[PDB]
Amino acid sequence: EYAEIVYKIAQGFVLSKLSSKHDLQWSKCKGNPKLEREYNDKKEKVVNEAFLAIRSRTEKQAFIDYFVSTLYPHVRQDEFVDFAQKLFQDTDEIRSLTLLALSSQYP
Amino acid sequence: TREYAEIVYKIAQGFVLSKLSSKHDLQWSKCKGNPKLEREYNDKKEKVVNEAFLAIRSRTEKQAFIDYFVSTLYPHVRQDEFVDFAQKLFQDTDEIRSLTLLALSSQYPIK
Amino acid sequence: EYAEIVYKIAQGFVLSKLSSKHDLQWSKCKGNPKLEREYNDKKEKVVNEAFLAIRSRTEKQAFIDYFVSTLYPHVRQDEFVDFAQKLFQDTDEIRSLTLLALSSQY
Amino acid sequence: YAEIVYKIAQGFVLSKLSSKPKLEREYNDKKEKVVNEAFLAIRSRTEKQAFYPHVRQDEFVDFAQKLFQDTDEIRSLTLLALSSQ
Amino acid sequence: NLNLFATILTYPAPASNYRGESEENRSVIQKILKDGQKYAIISPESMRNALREMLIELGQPNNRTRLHSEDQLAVEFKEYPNPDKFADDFLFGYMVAQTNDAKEMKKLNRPAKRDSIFRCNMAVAVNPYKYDTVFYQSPLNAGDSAWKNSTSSALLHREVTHTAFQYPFALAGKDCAAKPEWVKALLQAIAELNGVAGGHARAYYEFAPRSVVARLTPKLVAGYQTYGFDAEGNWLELSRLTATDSDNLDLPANEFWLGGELVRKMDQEQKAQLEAMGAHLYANPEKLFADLADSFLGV
Amino acid sequence: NLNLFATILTYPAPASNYRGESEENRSVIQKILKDGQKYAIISPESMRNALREMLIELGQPNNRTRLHSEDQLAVEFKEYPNPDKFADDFLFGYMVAQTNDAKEMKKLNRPAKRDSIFRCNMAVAVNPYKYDTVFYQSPLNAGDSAWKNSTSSALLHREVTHTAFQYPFALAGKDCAAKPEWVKALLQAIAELNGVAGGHARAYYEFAPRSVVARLTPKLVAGYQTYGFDAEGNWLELSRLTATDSDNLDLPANEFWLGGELVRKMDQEQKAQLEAMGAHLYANPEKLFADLADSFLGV
Amino acid sequence: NLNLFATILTYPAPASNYRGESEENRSVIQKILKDGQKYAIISPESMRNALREMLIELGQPNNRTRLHSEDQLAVEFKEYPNPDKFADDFLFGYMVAQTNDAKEMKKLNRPAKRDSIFRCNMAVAVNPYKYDTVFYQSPLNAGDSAWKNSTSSALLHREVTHTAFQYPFALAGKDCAAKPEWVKALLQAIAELNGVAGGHARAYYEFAPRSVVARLTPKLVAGYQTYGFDAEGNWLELSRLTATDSDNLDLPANEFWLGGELVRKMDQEQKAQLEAMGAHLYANPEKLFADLADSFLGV
DNA sequence: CATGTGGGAAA
RNA sequence: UUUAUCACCGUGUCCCCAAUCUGGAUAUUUUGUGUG
Repeated sequence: EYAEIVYKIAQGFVLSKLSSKHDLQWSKCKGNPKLEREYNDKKEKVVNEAFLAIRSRTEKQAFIDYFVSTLYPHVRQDEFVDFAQKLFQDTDEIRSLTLLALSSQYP
Repeated sequence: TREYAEIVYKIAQGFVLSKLSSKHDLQWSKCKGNPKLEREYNDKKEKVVNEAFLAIRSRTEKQAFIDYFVSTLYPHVRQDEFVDFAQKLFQDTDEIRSLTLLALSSQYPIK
Repeated sequence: EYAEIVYKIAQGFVLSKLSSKHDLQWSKCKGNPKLEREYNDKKEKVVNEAFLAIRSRTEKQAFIDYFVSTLYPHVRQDEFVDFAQKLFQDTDEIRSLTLLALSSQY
Repeated sequence: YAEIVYKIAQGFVLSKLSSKPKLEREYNDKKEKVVNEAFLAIRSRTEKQAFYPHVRQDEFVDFAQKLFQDTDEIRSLTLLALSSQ
Repeated sequence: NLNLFATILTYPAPASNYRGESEENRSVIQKILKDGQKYAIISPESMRNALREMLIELGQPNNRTRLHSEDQLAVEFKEYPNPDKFADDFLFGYMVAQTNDAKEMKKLNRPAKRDSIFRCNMAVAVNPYKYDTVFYQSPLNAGDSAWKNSTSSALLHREVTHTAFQYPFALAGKDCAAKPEWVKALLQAIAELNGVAGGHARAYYEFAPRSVVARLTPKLVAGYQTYGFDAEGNWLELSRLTATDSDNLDLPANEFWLGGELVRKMDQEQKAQLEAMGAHLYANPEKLFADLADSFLGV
Repeated sequence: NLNLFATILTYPAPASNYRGESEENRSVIQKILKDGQKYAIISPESMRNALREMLIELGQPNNRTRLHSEDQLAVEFKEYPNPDKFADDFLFGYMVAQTNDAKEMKKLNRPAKRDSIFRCNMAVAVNPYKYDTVFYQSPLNAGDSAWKNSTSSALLHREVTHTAFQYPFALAGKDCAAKPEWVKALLQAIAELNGVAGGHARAYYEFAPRSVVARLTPKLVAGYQTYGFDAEGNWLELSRLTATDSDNLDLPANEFWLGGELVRKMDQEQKAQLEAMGAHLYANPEKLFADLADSFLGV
Repeated sequence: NLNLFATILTYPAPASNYRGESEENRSVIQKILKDGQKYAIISPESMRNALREMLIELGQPNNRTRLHSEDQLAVEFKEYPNPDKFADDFLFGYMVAQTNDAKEMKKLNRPAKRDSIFRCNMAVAVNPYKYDTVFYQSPLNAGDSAWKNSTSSALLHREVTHTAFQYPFALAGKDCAAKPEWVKALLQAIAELNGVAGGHARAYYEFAPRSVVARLTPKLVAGYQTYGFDAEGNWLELSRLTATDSDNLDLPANEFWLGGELVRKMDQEQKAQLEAMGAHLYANPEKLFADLADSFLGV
């Protein structure tokens, strides 16, 4: 679904990194407010680190080299082909799309 | 979009308030009883909003306006309609530039 | 209802621009007749140059971008979005109201 | 021709997997995670390391294609293999 | 033999030559073309002013002179503009009338100046505009309070483009009594044009040498040309069919073209064959106006 | 002999002189051309300021001087601008006033003054911009106050290009006998100059003249040069056909040509034939460009 | 007498001074040059801090000192900055101003320090970079679980090159009132400096001795050199022209030729002919500096 | 004449 | 509801301007265990 794929992969990446750093399954946070505070702090730290990392480099080959390597998209078993074939304007636009998606997720 | 127009106004005012709160650790909640605090509060608001307005008005272009808007501005939190609003944005942007100019310029304190 | 707010916008623009440019207000103007004369003639000059500038460039983008000037006077708190949408769509009666409001101040 | 890269990557990964009931599922899940070590070694390459329908034609033609846009090939093995796991 | 059509283009260089106005602190430039792109132009009256200045440069009497005086833009107008003015008034310009005094200025001349022998048209950038700008300056104040200018230190902008543009011109050869003395000055001036800009303190730009394609025909003001070159500047593709059939196949004859700077292109084979028809020999455009002006004129 | 054109080159070096600004901690560099690549520019008014600073350095009396004062950029003017004063850099400027005294100090000179006898143009990096950047960390935090800067430390970015660049300039022989020594001092400053870059302590390089390839002519401020060289500097090929036969075949004359550093190239067989027409036996640019002053100027 | 241009001296050895950060656990080095290869660089500010430390170890009263404290990168600023400071601030530095208190620091000096007497430039590896790398690190884990570090034990990468690099710099004379006592120590520090790298526990690198071809004349900050050696350190690509010259005819006028570690190269006969006019009698760069520092100064 | 909000995916 | 008719003639948007002043990505680390 094009942009929805970018949104999903960004959200999955941030969740996967948060799970690798700290215990997953946020529903266990439950009532203890300090757990919410520390969870939000770690979330925003990871998100703004990625935000800076993608912001400082948005120029053609380096951008994609950092984007594909450090992010884990969905499978897109056969629908990915169209996503790959139009890669030039795809990158030219998904720089802004990825920046917007990353900026969307702050506490 | 009228819904997206409200989104633009809300995100502009939220960016202004949040940047003022973070940069100069100042809260409007302390307004009552400290009129001098009101002067430096309005001075800081003037500075930040004037800088933002001059920066946004400085140049008009597709790529420059789009990437400045997505980089230096932090949009609000919504679940799904961002895809629809963004995709509608990418065909035509001049009206969005005018709307964000209106929202940002409406933030000037009176007198 | 938007006609009144447009008129107030123009009046506030004129007064604020004059006060910012040449640090003059109404009371000290009431002070001595020479200051009425000076402030009045400068107000005529500024409103005349604004009217001359706005009388041309009659289309969507040109009128919108020339509206970007004047710093969007006294737009105030956006309690109403209908001005942002319907009036931007109409883009014709707004020019007439702005011209009439600017001409009304002389 | 991206689908060709996808197919060859998937087929070769399954070939290594076959080379050497929740038990069946976890076995496949853990083994595919193991094979990822080979890919991080391959994606450490910069220009020069590690070099189906037909054999005669590809060497006559695809050999030229490999050497002109090798910069493109870096996304193929990285993007496609990662998409699997 | 009695008409002369030509178009002149320029070398590429960064050119601002601001003309417009705006409070937005960006000195806008003029755009007229509508194909999804913007093209910069130069209005012809600036070129007319440059021509007048160059006629002033050489020995040429004139009645109109620009003075530097009070802030209103003014001209010292000197004598009555008579049609028998050696250089400026006869060649172009008009004699205006509001009251027309008494008995038609003692029954002298004619206040209806209809003919403007130099016919000029605007230029087209033939290169799409780019939204690039330059952050070239900040105004600064005075410290000793002597002749104090604007109070604050402002900031503004400016934009430039790397472009080369062409313009057409034409004139009809009718008179031969007074024109031959003054017309030669015009042709020399056209070869060299200097000015046609807002301020040459920055981005001084000159467009003197490049390929030219003058055409003189007794066709009573008729032109097969289009008044436009390519991005590279090889407009001559349309004449490829025209040159081949000079002798036969019911198409224009061998004396049907003139050359310019573009002849120095690398290829040579068809230049050898094109020599059999046209006068494609002048490598220097300045030399071209020395000869073909003689043929068009009486001598 | 009443006009002078010239273009000069510099040695390759890492780039500097950021102009634009951005919150992203990246000091951007101004760019203009879109031919599929990007180039860097240096605006001419900065070089004009450098020339004013150098004329300050050498012993020439002038009435404009920069002062370090309140954070608003300011420069005092003391005496009123006047044509008849030891000052020539202070001569160029024109500034209006609402009062403007009594007819510009009672008819003494005239306020709106010409640009200058000197005209210049922007520089072009003649090398495509590359996306390389340099990364540095600036700690600003003190443990004992002493009026510290912002509380939190930061990490910043710059960008730099290893290139060399050129720019043209010109002047006219309208008024030169009135300012012989002023033109001599100006030429001495042009022969070698300093600054023109924002970053002194970092990325230091100066615009040492690498080649000068133009002279004077009585052609009334017209040229032929495109104002651009190849990457290696041996541009003369595009003018080789223009210079080899300077004596005949209606070609530009020999007197118009010079040589800077490129003349010292290892091949010398053709130097013998070019010496038969043009005066280009100069290897050091400073001696040649000083010798040019005597020929161009009245003395 | 008032200007000093100098060159650089280094030895080949494995590299250090990483700046980049790759998530793939590699310490990438900085590359800026684009001629088909990569080159290693070191920012001049690193060398500026190294020079500050070298002045610190010698007796020099300063206001800036580095402290190891809370994880924010802090710098101890001591008392209020002084422009007549005995070590650094006069020599090179700045006095900050966020609001600049009241009445210009209670009527004390001038806040902004425009001059940075030490004027240097970025370094260049002058040896093409290779993608050679080595992973010599297998990080560890805690076994007794007392104040544990990161739980996992990962694998990373490092890259180094066999290279020697140079960094041009120059300075001029400003005011001999306090110049000698600080500048003489500064020249000693230049002749012998340490660090300018984070990694010294591994890849210990020093660039103290090598050839120097420094150059000083009162030519008003003019540089004819290119600021670059060849692969094997033979600057002779210019020594054929600007060194063999004997300031007598048709050659550059110079009298301050200097040598370094290159004077002892295999051939010796031409050293005799260069000794007829040059001063390249120094095998030690230290001895050369000890004399040329006194020569450049008043005594 | 002024500030507000969450959560998943595959041979 | 008929019949005929050039909106005509001229015109530099021009004159001055710097994105300026300072800034060590630094801190640690067995590719280790084997074999006709």
